[PDB]
Amino acid sequence: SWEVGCGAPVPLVTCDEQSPYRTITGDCNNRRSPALGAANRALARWLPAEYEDGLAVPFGWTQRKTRNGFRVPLAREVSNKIVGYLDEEGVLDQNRSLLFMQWGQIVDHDLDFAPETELGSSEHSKVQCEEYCVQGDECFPIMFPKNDPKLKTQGKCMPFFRAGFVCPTPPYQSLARDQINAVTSFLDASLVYGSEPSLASRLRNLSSPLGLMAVNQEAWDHGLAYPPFNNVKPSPCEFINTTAHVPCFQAGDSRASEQILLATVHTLLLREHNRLARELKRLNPHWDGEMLYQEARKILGAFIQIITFRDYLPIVLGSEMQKWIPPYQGYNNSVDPRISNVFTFAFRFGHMEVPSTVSRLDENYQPWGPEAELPLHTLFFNTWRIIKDGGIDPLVRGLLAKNSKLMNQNKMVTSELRNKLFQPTHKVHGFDLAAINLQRCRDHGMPGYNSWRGFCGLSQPKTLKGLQAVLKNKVLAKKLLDLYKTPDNIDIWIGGNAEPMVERGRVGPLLACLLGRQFQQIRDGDRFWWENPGVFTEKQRDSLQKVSFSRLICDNTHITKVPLHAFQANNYPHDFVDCSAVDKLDLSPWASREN
Ligand code: HEM
Ligand SMILES: *[C@@H]1O[C@H](CO)[C@@H](O[C@@H]2O[C@H](CO)[C@@H](O[C@@H]3O[C@H](CO)[C@@H](O)[C@H](O)[C@@H]3O)[C@H](O)[C@H]2NC(C)=O)[C@H](O)[C@H]1NC(C)=O
Ligand SMILES: *[C@@H]1O[C@H](CO)[C@@H](O[C@@H]2O[C@H](CO)[C@@H](O[C@H]3O[C@H](CO)[C@@H](O)[C@H](O)[C@@H]3O)[C@H](O)[C@H]2NC(C)=O)[C@H](O)[C@H]1NC(C)=O
Ligand SMILES: *[C@@H]1O[C@H](CO)[C@@H](O[C@@H]2O[C@H](CO)[C@@H](O[C@H]3O[C@H](CO)[C@@H](O)[C@H](O)[C@@H]3O)[C@H](O)[C@H]2NC(C)=O)[C@H](O)[C@H]1NC(C)=O
Ligand SMILES: *[C@@H]1O[C@H](CO)[C@@H](O[C@@H]2O[C@H](CO)[C@@H](O)[C@H](O)[C@H]2NC(C)=O)[C@H](O)[C@H]1NC(C)=O
Ligand SMILES: [C-]#N
Ligand SMILES: [Ca+2]
Repeated sequence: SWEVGCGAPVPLVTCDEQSPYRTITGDCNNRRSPALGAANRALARWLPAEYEDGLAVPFGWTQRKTRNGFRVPLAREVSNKIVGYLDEEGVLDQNRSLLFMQWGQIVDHDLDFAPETELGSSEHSKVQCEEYCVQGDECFPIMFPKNDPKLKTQGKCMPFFRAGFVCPTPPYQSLARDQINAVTSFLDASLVYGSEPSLASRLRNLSSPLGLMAVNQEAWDHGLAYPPFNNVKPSPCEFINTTAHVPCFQAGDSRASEQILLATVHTLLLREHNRLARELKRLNPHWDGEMLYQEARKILGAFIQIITFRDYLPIVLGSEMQKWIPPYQGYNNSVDPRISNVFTFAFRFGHMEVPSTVSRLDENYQPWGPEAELPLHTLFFNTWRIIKDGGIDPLVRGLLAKNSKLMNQNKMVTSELRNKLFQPTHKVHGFDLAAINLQRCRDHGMPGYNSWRGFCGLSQPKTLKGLQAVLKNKVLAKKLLDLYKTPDNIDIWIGGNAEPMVERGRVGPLLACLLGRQFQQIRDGDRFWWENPGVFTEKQRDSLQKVSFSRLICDNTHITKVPLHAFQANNYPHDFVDCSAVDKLDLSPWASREN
């Protein structure tokens, strides 16, 4: 190998060596190798990268270099033929709430973020990219196929910028391109607290010695807190309604305001820190602000870990759950906690669970107002609909009482995401999440379908007949092969999402393997995992074993009626109990007695 340690924005310091608290940047978790699982280091590679030139050029770039003897199909054309649909009826998951979709995004956001290439302050590369569709350095456009309706109304392409990478950001030399993971690999509530030391601090309320996160001073939700507004200008959130002037929320992760529902759960999570922190001060008046912030943070992260492994995954992974994530046996420091490149695509199965509309519901779970149900595309970077239109309570009720979208081979991604997506950089609601994903697999140098199937010890189909057998679907196998010419060339995101679901789960065998592996690792390789002896006392684990998203809603909103099991589909009122029937989190084991 080469350069066993390139170095970018990699920040400050070394290990306090005997500290009970995680670091913000994720350093110092693993003792032999401190930077393992830290922020803005390279995404790991479970398989060697596959570029057109085996270094950094994407497949599909040079529009005459094949991939295994054949041209790769335009990303947007796969989108038009495989991924799209029109009829929104019958599309809802009969046994998953909207919350199931939404939690996956929160988990995702905690684990991985590959930023796009900036170099774009007082610049005209973006011009050459947006206006003239010129493939360039970082400009890797998504061209419109023949007779694409967006040709007549939008342009010749969608702008798309290549991901950031390790050594510098001025590009082409020495090794194979690795993309950066700007967040911590551990499931450590980093989307709440930040992954960089500076932001983590701007996010804190340092005026009082109470250990609270900072809250919004312009606006309130019936006495309950909101995230502070980001004041960076211009703002995507101001743009979608300049008459309302409501900026984006400012949280631990940059993408917090990407859509009304994500911002909602971010608020919920911010409110829980503050609750915990003033609760921990009651039991322990002697504790200073740093200890409050820290002890709060630590419990919140365990909560994320608990909700995610106890309730989330067993219903994503299905019967494959035990195969890939067997019972915890303790911290193992040989295990690589880093997030792999292919995971950042494997976890995008969520994009196909996103439904076309969002609802607000009153205290009886009935439509809340004249426009209770809104098209999803009007809610990207939309914080005015929270601050200036009813608060989070109506949205939270929707999360519990509505269904997610079910992954359908004939109905893959809704048109709200497939044609009408909004991007912060640009001005139109005209982007394509499905095209963008496929273009990104290429950008990140993803190996193909069969190569990942092989990685997970699965049959590698070579012919139509064999692809039909894997996909249990003659027509999708045909459509897939007319475009790719061979299964070896099938991009991973779509390949893995076309497969039939595993019994009692929401992803197929390949994805269950890819997600299974990663989650198993981020668990076993985390020294601060909640079940690791010595991180929490027996009394604290026993008590944390009782948390549930249902209680989180009770203690942080004015929703008084919630389901016991929030992730599955629940009907009102049969399935909703009063908040008093929901176990509390008992904070007594945190009471620190002096002498
Ligand atoms: C309406 C809801 C959602 C919207 C509007 C949305 C939008 C987006 C956008 C614009 C990107 C950037 C893609 C790129 O430039 O490469 C993205 C990436 C991504 N999405 Fe989503 N998304 C949504 C829900 C979800 C859900 C529910 C999940 C998972 C369960 C998910 C998983 C991911 C992942 C893993 C990435 C890449 C993260 C990384 O860079 O490491 N998304 N999404
Ligand atoms: C941009 O945001 C503003 C909100 O700041 C939106 O204007 C709002 O429009 C609605 C009706 O179109 C107004 O509600 C009306 O009044 C009462 C509500 O108390 C209701 O009984 C009526 O039936 C009616 O719906 C709302 O007050 C108004 N807000 C203000 C203060 O102007 C506007 O819709 C947004 N525009 C865009 C471009 O989306
Ligand atoms: C909708 O999804 C629900 C969430 O998975 C699901 O509830 C699940 O029900 C099964 C019942 O078989 C439980 O599985 C366990 O059942 C017994 C224990 O009583 C054992 O013999 C089994 O080996 C197994 O461990 C799950 O615990 C339960 N899942 C959760 C997380 O609550 C519903 O069945 C689904 N509803 C419909 C109508 O399909
Ligand atoms: C940092 O923490 C501070 C202490 O908790 C907090 O100060 C508190 O702010 C609230 C609201 O600004 C004030 O309480 C009341 O103010 C008016 C009455 O003047 C009422 O209308 C409100 O409903 C509210 O109850 C408190 O006076 C104040 N507490 C203390 C001890 O000074 C800050 O808000 C926090 N700063 C940030 C940026 O989050
Ligand atoms: C920690 O996890 C590692 C990595 O999975 C395990 O190491 C295995 O150990 C065996 C010998 O006991 C080797 O043959 C393998 O190379 C390792 N497995 C693989 C495929 O990596 C180990 O089981 C774990 N250690 C403890 C103490 O639990
Ligand atoms: C994810 N967005
Ligand atoms: Ca994290």
